[PDB]
Parts: sequence; C-alpha cells; structure tokens
Amino acid sequence: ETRSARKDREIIQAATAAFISKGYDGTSMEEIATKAGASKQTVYKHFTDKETLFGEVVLSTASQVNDIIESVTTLLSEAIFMEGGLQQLARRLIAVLMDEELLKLRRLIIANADRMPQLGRAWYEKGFERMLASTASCFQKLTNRGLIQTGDPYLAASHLFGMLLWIPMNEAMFTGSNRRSKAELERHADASVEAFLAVYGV
Amino acid sequence: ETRSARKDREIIQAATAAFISKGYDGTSMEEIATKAGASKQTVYKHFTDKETLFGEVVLSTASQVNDIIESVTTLLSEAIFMEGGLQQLARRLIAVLMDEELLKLRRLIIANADRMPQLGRAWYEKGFERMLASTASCFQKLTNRGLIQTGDPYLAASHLFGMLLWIPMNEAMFTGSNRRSKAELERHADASVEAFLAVYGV
Ligand SMILES: [Cl-]
Ligand SMILES: [Cl-]
Ligand SMILES: [Cl-]
Repeated sequence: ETRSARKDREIIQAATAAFISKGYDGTSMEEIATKAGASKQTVYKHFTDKETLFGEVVLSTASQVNDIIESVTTLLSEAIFMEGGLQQLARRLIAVLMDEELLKLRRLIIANADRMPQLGRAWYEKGFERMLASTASCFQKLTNRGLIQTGDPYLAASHLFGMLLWIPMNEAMFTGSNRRSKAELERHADASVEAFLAVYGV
Repeated sequence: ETRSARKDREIIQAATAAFISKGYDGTSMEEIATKAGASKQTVYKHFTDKETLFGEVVLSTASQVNDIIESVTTLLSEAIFMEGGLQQLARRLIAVLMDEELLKLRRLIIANADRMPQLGRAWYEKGFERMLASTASCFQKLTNRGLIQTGDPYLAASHLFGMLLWIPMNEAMFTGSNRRSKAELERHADASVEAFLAVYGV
C-alpha cells in the first residue's frame, strides 16, 4: 500500500465517521481533513468536494461489507451439513448487516435519495445487489453439487435475506431500536433457515 | 363529521401533499395553510407545530394503507382456493406498497426517525406491524380451517412480506422506486407465493 493509498483510506475513514456523526450539512472538507490528519489541499485534490467524498464513503463501505459476505459464503461452500452451514451464514449476515454504524449510514443514504440520488444508486448496485449476487453464485454451486435446489439462485438469495431481515431491518430503520441478545439473534436466524430449507432443501 | 374534524382532515391531506412534494424542512406551515384553505393561525391552533402535524400525516397514511390491506386479508380469510387467493393478496400488497407517493412518505419517515423517534415508532406500530398483524390474522383463520399450516401466523406473514418485498422495497428506498412494470411485479409476487406455499401450504 502506497502512502497516497493509505492517506486516501484514512480520509475516507474520517469522512465516514464525520458524516455518521454530523450528517452531510454538519461537516466539511476542512473538518474531515483535520480528523484524517491530512492537509486541506490533499483532500480537495483527491476528492474534489464533499458530495464526491460522500460517494467514495458509500463505495468503501459497500466494498468492506461485501468482502465479509464473500468470506462467509465461501465458508458455507465448505460445510457438509446445509442446515448448520446455513445457520452459521445467517447468524453472521445478521451480525454484519445490523451493525449500528452501518444502519446509521443506510439512513443517511435514504435521507439523501432526492438531494444526492447517486449515493443510493451506488449502495444498491455495489452493496445490496453484490451481496445477493455473491450468495447466488454460492447457491448455484451448492445446487450443482446436489446439496440444495435453487433454480433461480438470485431469487432464492433474496428469499433468505428477506426472511432473515424483514423484521429486524425495518424495526431499525423506523425505530432506531437495534437490540437483540445472542439467544434472540440465533433463534431468528435458525427459524429463517428452517423456512428456507422447507422450500430450497433437497 | 364535525366542522373541527373536517378542518383537521383537510389540513392533514394538505400537509401530506406538501411533505411528499418538498420534504420536512422544505415544507412550511404557510404552504400547508395555503393548500388547506386555512389560516396559518388555524393550522397552529389545531396541530401545535410542524412535527406534530407530520406525526398526524404518518398516522393518517398508516390508517389508510391498513384499511386497504385489511379488506384484502379479510377476503382471503374466507377464500377456498389458496394459490389464487394468496396471489391476489401478494399482487395487491406490492401494488399498494409500490405507490410512488407512499414510497416518498416512507423515505421521509426513515430519514427523520432518528430525530423524531415517536414518529418512526408510530409508523412501525401502526403502519408496518399492523399490515403483518392483519395478514397473520388471516393466516390464523386459514390454519384453523386446515387450508394452510402457519403455526406462528405473524412469523409466516413476515416471511411472505420479506420474500415479496426484499428486492422491490430496497430498490425503491435506495433508487427512487422500481420502474418495473406491473407485469414484472405481479410475476415477482406469484413467485413469492410459490415459495410461501412450499413452506406453509398443506
Ligand atoms: Cl445527511
Ligand atoms: Cl491544511
Ligand atoms: Cl412499511
């Protein structure tokens, strides 16, 4: 990693925290520069403006989340047992996707749907669609191996995600309440997987 | 209907249109009064502040949407053919929930749920949970009649909604709607019902 690459990562990290803490209107290029330990000049040269920088924050978060999802879908491909394997995936998906800072960023992206529509388009393409596509590729391979039966693996992926997250994600987005014991998290993931296998299991 | 109740209803209808057009901060009590055919003093006498009026907008929309869904679920609860009946429910749910104006209001609620937690809780309890509850009530009755098997009706309702809406609702929230034809959304609804019946059908 070059010094320029590291500085850019530091700037995006600082911007991500600043936007979550203050919102778009509550922060500035100058404040982000200070938080990142960068000169104002460097932040302007590399990111142009606050709107552009917010777009890079969205893309960085989408990439980070998807790297995690890729690691967990790879683990499912190494499981002998589909119910346990899917339970482990579901439990990790809930923990990753219900992360408090990630939920705060999601709210900001939605709040800016009209003002900066590109943020939500980027999240949808590079975040949401990419994690369903990764899960779909995993399910296709599992289907080819006779371990599950998903004819439309992308649809099947959206069904798993939808059963798993419809209540918790909406509860967070509407109430801010993002609370669950380890016991509740697991019971929820397992019930979603049971229903999923009722449709897509062999 | 009393004169006062009519004035309240008219102000709420005006406020609903204003908020959908320009958002929370972009809407003024003057604009609302103008649309309603009321003085700004009267709007303040009836609602106290813009936050309170927005809360009443949220409650009114929650009630309107749920009256529609309750009609659909009550009819299904008396039905005899399940595939067709559930397709009708799912197709109507996606039609109702994909309404451009409702989606705008939903983005506004999410955008403001952090700063107006009472408002987001109101949509969650009276909007989101009520449509699951109406659906669960229907499933409970159908299970009692031996037509489906949903031992946990509210969980099964959450599964139908999650399967139906994970893609369309996320796409709408992040990208400013779907843009999908009625035909595509109806086919999506049918697929969701096929999956639902593989888990919960007899
Ligand atoms: Cl913001
Ligand atoms: Cl400087
Ligand atoms: Cl909703």
